Amino acid sequence: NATEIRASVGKMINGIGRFYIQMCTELKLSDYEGRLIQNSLTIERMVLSAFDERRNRYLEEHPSAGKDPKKTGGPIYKRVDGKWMRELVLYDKEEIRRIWRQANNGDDATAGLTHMMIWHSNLNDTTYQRTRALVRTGMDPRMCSLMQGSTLPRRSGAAGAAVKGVGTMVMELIRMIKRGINDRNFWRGENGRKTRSAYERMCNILKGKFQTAAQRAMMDQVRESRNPGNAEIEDLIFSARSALILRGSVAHKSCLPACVYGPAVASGYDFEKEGYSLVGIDPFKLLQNSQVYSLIRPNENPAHKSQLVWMACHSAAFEDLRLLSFIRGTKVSPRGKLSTRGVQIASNENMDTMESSTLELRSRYQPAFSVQRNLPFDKSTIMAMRAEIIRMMEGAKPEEVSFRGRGVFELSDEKATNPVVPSFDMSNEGSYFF
Amino acid sequence: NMKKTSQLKWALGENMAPEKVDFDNCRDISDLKQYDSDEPELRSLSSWIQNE
Amino acid sequence: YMFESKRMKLRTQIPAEMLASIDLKYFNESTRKKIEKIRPLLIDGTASLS
RNA sequence: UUUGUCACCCUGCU
RNA sequence: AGUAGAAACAAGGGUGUUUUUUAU
Repeated sequence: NATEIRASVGKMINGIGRFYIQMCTELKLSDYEGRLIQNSLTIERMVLSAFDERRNRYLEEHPSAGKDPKKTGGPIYKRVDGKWMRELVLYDKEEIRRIWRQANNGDDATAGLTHMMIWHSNLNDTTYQRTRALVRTGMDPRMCSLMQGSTLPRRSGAAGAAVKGVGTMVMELIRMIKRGINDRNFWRGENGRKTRSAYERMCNILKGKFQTAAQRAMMDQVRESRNPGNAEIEDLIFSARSALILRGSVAHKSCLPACVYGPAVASGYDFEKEGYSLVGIDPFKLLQNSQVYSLIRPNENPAHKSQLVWMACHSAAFEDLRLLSFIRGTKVSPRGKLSTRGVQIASNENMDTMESSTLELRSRYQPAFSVQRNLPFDKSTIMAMRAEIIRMMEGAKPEEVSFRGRGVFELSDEKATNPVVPSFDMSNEGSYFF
Repeated sequence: NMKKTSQLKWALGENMAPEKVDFDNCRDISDLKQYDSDEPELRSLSSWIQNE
Repeated sequence: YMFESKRMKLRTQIPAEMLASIDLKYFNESTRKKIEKIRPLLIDGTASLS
């Protein structure tokens, strides 16, 4: 079972790599581009727009502004002789249909679709701060490191449960019901079937997410509620503070983009023979031994842009620096402390001043030797199963995020023999979002 | 003003009137028929009405 | 008249103009035996009453 | 579920 | 559920706004 699953994963890896390869060859790119993150992301985008039914529908409707219908493309970069040049073409979609095809033995591959799109999604996570979103919903600020799957597509039957952090689900549910207030037909409609279906799966999976016998029943109650409303809302938000105190079973893992699948293939390796472990050492190794190009504007340290790339390409979810900077040879500096504006480039600003650089994608590495960490002693703000959750809050060990995934030991320690006792420098902050 | 909780809407009958849609759409559905217009259920006398 | 579906919670209104063409699988016995006796008089919504 | 993130009015015999 | 009894109520109408964007 698990063996076959790993085999299929490796096969999808191989497929994504081929795909990148073919795309490159056709566009008429060269080695550099094979390791050009920007163009890689452009291609990924393109393919994603491509495999979407709702997308197809809307477009066929009235595409209007934008590239021509049935085809599309992205800002694709290329130095001329001296400076880089940013173009844009609406690649025909049949081409894309056939490229995925050959790349995947004629077998559709949404599994890796989601793998890589998760990738770009968490990357955007390392880069942006959706503070407003929160209150925009009314949730009120929750300084948290979860909600990794907050900005991802709809279809992750499994990946969503894997990465969508309690916060994501809570926020979704808030809007869900919320629209079930602003709107009345959500239930006052034949659509009711689909609607309840959704509410229900969510309930179940989110309640299961955390691990507090107490709230679990509360969530059961919230679900059994029909015609949901505000009370449900207050319930959920507290419980989410309570989650701030309780681990979301949802566990983030690790990502690899086509750019990287691409030379992994163009270089020489058997992916279908050995599936790359998104929670093991294989991807780590491939990356450490992989070249990469990131275009960078002035006033942006290459050590800081590489750090930003690191978290996003390690599924950090704004993880704790107490190990993040360990796990990697160098010191990981806080978000507000880095000179960078993300990875994506806008169209509004100068392009001549684009220094390309090579991305530093490498890493040096409760009875258990690892010591889970919580820093929540703001009972005051917590105050700001009533007594059950209260007491459980009073004197207990909480946790923002548990990166039990990604066994990262000593990179020479390939299957976790010598857990090197961790040395955390308590001087620096623990949360990426501080 | 009482907060609105589950049991209170249940008892007070909130969100329970059927939706108003046209005949052009739900014309091919089953169990679609008139409102009931039957005689009420028959009953016989008791003893408490005189005592009251 | 007003029709209701108990299984999907739908209520709808039909006007008196459809009482010469509508399918008769929607009414109880009294309404059926009234419609099928008034039907030889319906002219554009009205009904001949001499 | 949805291409959505949130708002806005009106009416109580028409 | 309940009102209610030969058919209904458990509210009914319009107005919005929309190709990936770096952060608090």
